[PDB]
Amino acid sequence: GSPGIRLGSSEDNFARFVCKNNGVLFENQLLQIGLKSEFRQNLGRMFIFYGNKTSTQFLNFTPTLICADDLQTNLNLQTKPVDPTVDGGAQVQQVVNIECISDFTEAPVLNIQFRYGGTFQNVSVKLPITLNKFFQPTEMASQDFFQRWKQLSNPQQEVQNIFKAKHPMDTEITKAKIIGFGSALLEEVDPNPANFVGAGIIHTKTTQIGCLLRLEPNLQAQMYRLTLRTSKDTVSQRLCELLSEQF
Amino acid sequence: FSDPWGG
Repeated sequence: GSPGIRLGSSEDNFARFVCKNNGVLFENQLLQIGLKSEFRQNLGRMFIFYGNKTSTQFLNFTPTLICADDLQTNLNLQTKPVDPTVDGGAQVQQVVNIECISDFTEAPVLNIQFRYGGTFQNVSVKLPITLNKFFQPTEMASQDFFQRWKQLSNPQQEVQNIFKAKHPMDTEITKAKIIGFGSALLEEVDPNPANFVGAGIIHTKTTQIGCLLRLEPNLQAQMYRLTLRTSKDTVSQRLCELLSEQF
Repeated sequence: FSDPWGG
């Protein structure tokens, strides 16, 4: 179940890239790995930056993308060559072209292997390409939201999670996290003004999944009740799981 | 544009 201290692992900062696209994903004493990405419809483009923190250059810098078989059927990644020599204090760029074929839950693994000071260096970090990155936000009037909310048919399409807040509850931050996640934040739809409501469409090559979400805070309990209602059970499950970790 | 190193 993914045990052990999450420090010096392949995912120490993964969660920091679910609601935003840029920042430092990884950093040891030799290498800094930064990111930027953009997505549109079921496609994306991610730039990975490799910074050499030393006064010595790296040789045979080889970054490779690894996807389990299951992930390869749902997510198509293509990349261009990367300068294999990185000067000390210098940075090199890698471009990853992304095509989402169908919804996916696993994450690609980025493996970095290079030479430094006459030694072999290897690093593996989970790449933050996640399902919500293919969101198309959909603004809509209150009445339209409720009509759609009430069109869910198979209970497997609704997924609910009542969890403990990992972060101080804060209205603006919460709004910011929902917007960053990808869906539209619909103001004043829930009659309870303390709740948040979102809506968007997840885009993939083979199917477009309509998505609705309700987030309910409980200050006393320091918990939230998050509900995902979408047109595909696996999408509800992955979005709920991803979103729950952000609060 | 946003800084790849700012996050």
